[PDB]
Amino acid sequence: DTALERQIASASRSVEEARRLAYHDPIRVGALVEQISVLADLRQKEGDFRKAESLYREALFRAQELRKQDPDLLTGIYSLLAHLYDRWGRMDKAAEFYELALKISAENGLEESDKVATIKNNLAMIFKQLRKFERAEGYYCEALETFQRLDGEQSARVASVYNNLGVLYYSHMDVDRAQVMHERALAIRQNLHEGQMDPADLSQTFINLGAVYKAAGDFQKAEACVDRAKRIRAAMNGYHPNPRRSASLLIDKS
Repeated sequence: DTALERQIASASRSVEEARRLAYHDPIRVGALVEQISVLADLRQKEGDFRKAESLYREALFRAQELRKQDPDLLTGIYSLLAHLYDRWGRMDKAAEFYELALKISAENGLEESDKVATIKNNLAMIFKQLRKFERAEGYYCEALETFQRLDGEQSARVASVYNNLGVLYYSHMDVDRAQVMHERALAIRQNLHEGQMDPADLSQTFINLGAVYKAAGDFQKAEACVDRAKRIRAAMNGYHPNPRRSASLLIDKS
């Protein structure tokens, strides 16, 4: 009867439908993956990680059986398993599966793809957790260049990698390079207002700039940043005046 059980029933039917569809027409594998991602998400939320893993393995087996091999699809499926392992807390396995994704792409054309740049970013982050800074930096830079060539310099994805490098440099106390990265991220993030970027990312950049400036001994610019982040986080509640001529009806909240 619970909300999560309802979401699961719906997601299961939708997966079962995509399974049957791929029984009648074995080529429709991409759509099965999409439906699986939603159900796998829900299984993760309830902590059934083995069920989530089974779903992605099933997606993978279908992709592997295609008569025309689709490396891009396999790359994506491996990255979904990698992310699953990451949320599960199996950090080595997450790195291993992102690396498998990258190897499939490197062997076919897909070096400079959307998926690949994403994978390299996510893999770099796992390497940060593995405390392998040089490997993390390498992959972040590659993700950065690829997103630069794919999207403009002026894009959410470029600013995200800048941010991630910033935190990497900051965590290894390379304060100078952290600063450059977070400022480049700030520059981009200001120029992008609509639903192509939520304002909470902009607040993170100020927050991160704050810690960087404070580490640099510029406590002034530090507080200015921490202030502007607070202004942003406050401004996403929205002000709704209640103009009136008498008191509102009170609810006893005890």
